[PDB]
Amino acid sequence: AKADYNKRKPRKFGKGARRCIRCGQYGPIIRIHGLMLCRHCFREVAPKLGFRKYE
Amino acid sequence: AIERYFIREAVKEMLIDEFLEKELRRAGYGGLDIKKTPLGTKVIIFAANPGYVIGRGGRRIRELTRILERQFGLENPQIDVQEIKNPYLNAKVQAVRIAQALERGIHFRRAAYAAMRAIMSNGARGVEIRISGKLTGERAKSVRFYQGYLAKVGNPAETLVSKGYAQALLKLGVIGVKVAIMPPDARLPDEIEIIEK
Amino acid sequence: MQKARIKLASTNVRSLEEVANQIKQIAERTGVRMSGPIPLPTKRIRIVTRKSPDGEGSATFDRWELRIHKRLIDIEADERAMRQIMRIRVPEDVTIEIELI
Amino acid sequence: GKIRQGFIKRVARELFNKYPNEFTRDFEHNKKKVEELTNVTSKKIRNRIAGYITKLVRMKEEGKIL
RNA sequence: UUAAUUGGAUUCAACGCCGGGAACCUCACCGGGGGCGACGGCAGGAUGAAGGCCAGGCUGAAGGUCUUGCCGGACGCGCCGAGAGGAGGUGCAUGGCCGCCGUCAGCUCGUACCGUGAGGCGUCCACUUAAGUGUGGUAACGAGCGAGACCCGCGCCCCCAGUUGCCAGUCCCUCCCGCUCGGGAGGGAGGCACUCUGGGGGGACUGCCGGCGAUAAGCCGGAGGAAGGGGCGGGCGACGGUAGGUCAGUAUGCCCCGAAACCCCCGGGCUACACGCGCGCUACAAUGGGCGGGACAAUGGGUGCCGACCCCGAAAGGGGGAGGUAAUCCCCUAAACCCGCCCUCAGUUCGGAUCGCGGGCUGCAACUCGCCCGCGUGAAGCUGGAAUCCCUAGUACCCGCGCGUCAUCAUCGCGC
Ligand SMILES: [Mg+2]
Ligand SMILES: [Mg+2]
Ligand SMILES: [Mg+2]
Ligand SMILES: [Mg+2]
Ligand SMILES: [Mg+2]
Ligand SMILES: [Mg+2]
Ligand SMILES: [Mg+2]
Ligand SMILES: [Zn+2]
Repeated sequence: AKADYNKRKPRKFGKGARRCIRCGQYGPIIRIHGLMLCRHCFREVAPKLGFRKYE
Repeated sequence: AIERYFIREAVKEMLIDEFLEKELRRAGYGGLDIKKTPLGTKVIIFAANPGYVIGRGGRRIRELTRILERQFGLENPQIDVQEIKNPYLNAKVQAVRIAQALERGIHFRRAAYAAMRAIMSNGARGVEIRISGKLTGERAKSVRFYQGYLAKVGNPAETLVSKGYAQALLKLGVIGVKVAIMPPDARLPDEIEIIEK
Repeated sequence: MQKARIKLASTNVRSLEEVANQIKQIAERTGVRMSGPIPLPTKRIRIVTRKSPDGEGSATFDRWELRIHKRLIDIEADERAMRQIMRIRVPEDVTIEIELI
Repeated sequence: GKIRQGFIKRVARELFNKYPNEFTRDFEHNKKKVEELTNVTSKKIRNRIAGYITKLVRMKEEGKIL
């Protein structure tokens, strides 16, 4: 089968189990209260997600 | 709990908006809003060209609904387009207008003065543009144009002014455009008057 | 009787007081007692992050924050009012939940 | 360095030379008289305006005006 | 040093930094194996192309190939151009973002005047301020952005609220002690008194006295006050520069790879060790070590998850399992501190590195290389050369706790 040599594996833990919902990278991903984004994308989309910086 | 509800239904809008930006790149997609009622939702898109967004008599919105319901949430959608609230006081439309004008072939100085004259005509207090790329050379540069009062730091220059950013791909490279417009009702704290007798 | 219990919760503070006073007035106009809006503790979600993409330069951080205001109302059940609080038409950034005891 | 600001003088001098009799020397009297003659919505701004006008009137009435 | 020990950063402003606590993946690195050309044309194709399997060899393992013969029903990398895809090159081709000069006090404009001109004046002088913040004089008179104002917390008072929060004064019942006159503990009925939670107002202005300075800007001292002279702590970083860092977060032009430098899978490495260095943790003991008792917190988190309560085990842990989508149930009776007994200035009852054997948890997999428990063995270390760092008040020092990363593992980061 030529569909058995370009197909991945279903991980369920470890850095390779989750990827950013908008960029697509593994690594530093935010998992607080559910949203799943980079540390880089959350910083330039937050003020539209509702957040604000008070201090 | 309840926070997991609030910040799960705030992300869907982010994704929908960030996709429709690309898709309706032209016709100047202005922004949207979701009204969630029983038995289904209802989407609104303030385009700048109802013709192009609708399609050829309704042969595009079908694809928009199927795509917006199969890849996204929004189990029962109903789209309809509208016309912009104030296209000359919304920075994130002027940014794309100037970016388009640039990548069509105009020189970068005619575009900026056209835009600033139009904006300060339709009744703004102050505007500021800033272009920076590989224009006229092989070492990059940066230029600035402005007209009047415009606050830059503090709290008032975070909620009153309107700012937007865009790109403009070309044959050499990219060019960034960044606008910032002040609505005609500024009312900074310093503007104290005397209600007289 | 059976003392319905309604729980509003929203992120904009102003747009909550107006539905609160709607409920208060509706109750008042008809004949029914009520326990005024009892403020419950705010739940503020906080997210600390770095600031620079690369790793060079000093280390400076951000503090994003999101606050969620809650309330609580106790009221009796009269269909003249139990219905009157159905055409109330909450805004889109508010949550409402009704349940009796 | 409690330097009086720039835009506080430029209005206190305008309403101390417009209603020169509605302003006594009391602090808490002027402090009420200021909120309703203007459209100020702050709270620490009316206090400094009141203080400056009180200084002004007690410095003028007693003679030389600087 | 190695088959590979992948790269970027080198004074401030590189070295617990790339959220970098890497068993597989993450992964870019060494050994091996297999898949991938939308689209236009070429050899060929219903006498049947592309394309798929029970069993057996090769193989680390595999219809991946070959042996074996079954099937499927139209296309065709065996040929040419193109095209996906690229953690491949270039931050000295760019965008966006961020560090530093610097939360420093600067940077300009309109008109007029002075110079043939680059330019100047305003923006200079005198005193004052945290400040190009002010008050006076002046070929200057007015303005814009930065500073201040603005936003969020803390400390004091008042009004409106009373459940899932609190229980003082009344009212019943039960139970204990000097046997009860007195005192104490639980319930349940009722109430928002006090605390608390959080919406709205009040309060401080050099305002009031004395002295400097001109009599102006302003600066010292004293009251009354919960608070005093930006009230205390934070958020917000101007025009520009730094050919500073990032193409290895996303976006992106040019040049190379294009049956490979693209896409998957198994095993290794980033954890190697004569050595120089940065930041930390534990000690060198009495301003202490051990054993038994006694005291008092806050922030935060939980449905792929938090586990009260009961029972097995010496300990790690194991078998059951209420209540919780949250001011309700759970994490959660903190440690330094105090009283009583042993040690008595010793490489020790100080110090616990290094090693042997046995029991467990997470995991698809614990040798390379995870974490936890019990018994045993017991290294350097007796206060530190020239040098150098951080701190002005609920601050420095000393002691513990919670989130993040996370299937397990905190000498770290950010808060209490
Ligand atoms: Mg690996
Ligand atoms: Mg400078
Ligand atoms: Mg550079
Ligand atoms: Mg360089
Ligand atoms: Mg390493
Ligand atoms: Mg010992
Ligand atoms: Mg091991
Ligand atoms: Zn991302």
